[PDB]
Amino acid sequence: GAMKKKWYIVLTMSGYEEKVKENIEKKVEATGIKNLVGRIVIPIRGGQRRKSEKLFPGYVFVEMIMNDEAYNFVRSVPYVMGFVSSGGQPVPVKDREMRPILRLAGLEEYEEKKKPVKVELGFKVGDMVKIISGPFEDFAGVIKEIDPERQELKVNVTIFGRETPVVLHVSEVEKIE
Repeated sequence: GAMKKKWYIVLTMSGYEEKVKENIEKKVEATGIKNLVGRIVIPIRGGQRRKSEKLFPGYVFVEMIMNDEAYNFVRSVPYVMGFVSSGGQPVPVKDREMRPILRLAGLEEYEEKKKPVKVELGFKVGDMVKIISGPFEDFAGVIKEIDPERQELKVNVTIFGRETPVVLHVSEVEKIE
């Protein structure tokens, strides 16, 4: 419903995301349409300690009110290739799926981190590892690479129907078995 605002994924060209975000800010300024567009988020932003460098290339997260004037205004966005969707307009993202984007996007700050325990043994590449610490806490992933000497394990998380490797601390994830 237009009254309620949801978050959709805007399609773009890797490298033009920052431009798309700014284009939207002014696109609504010259049109004074600050009611169709709301807050824009980007999976690229990461913790200051480490930058994911664009978690999803060409993929951007934006919240806006659905409507005929909103679709025609967003679709007309410069540098925008369209929006991810099954039929027409794009579909809203499940809040549970944004949890990791809002937390990393700085949209939500929570604690839940009093379980500083390092996990080791039964750890191997390809093995299945579950996340339990960080912005993706509670996320299941597969061990893609193990970096010894530092206790770090690269895991591939399945987000947006796509697989993507994430850098985390071995003590921040669990290898189930």
